[PDB]
Amino acid sequence: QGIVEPAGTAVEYGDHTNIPLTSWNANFERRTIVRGELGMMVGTLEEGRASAI
Amino acid sequence: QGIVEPAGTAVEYGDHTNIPLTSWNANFERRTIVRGELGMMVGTLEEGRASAI
Repeated sequence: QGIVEPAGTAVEYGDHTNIPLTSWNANFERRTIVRGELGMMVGTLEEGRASAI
Repeated sequence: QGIVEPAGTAVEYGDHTNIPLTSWNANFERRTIVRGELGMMVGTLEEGRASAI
């Protein structure tokens, strides 16, 4: 994601006075993706024994 | 600018008595050109103030 951030300020008027100017400054932000995992395993005898209950 | 300076004179007339001739001789003169400059500067705020009076 990005940002804009404008800038600038004014002065009093004059015929031969210099000219003030404005600008801006953009920035960016980042986030990180995290992954997880989980598994399982069943045996033949334990599966049959657990079915008794 | 130039000048011509013509020349010639009469000899009195007669048949078979030659023909006088005329001529000229030119000269020239030169001069130099001089140029000058002048300007003005008017501001927007200055212009309006003068228009009041």
